[PDB]
Amino acid sequence: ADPEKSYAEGPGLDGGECFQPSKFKIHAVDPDGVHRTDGGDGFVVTIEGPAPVDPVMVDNGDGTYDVEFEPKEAGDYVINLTLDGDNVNGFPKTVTVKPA
Repeated sequence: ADPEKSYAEGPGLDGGECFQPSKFKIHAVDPDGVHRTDGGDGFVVTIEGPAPVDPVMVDNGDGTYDVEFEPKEAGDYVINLTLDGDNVNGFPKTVTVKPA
């Protein structure tokens, strides 16, 4: 599968500010020169923090999925991105935002 070629990166999740739009795109790659049979990629991503719209993740079905959350005060972000049953080396981490 893609337990070694799954990465998510975006202009969101950097934290720093809560009034900044948080959105990133995830890209999985399996041993077929694809993102693990597009459409059926075991990609589970999840973000959350001290806000109302914390859990926001969607899949487009093109090997790349997007996730977006947007807080309105001071908060830290905890990420969750998994493609096989484990998380990427930058998702179970927590980013921090100050009092926007």
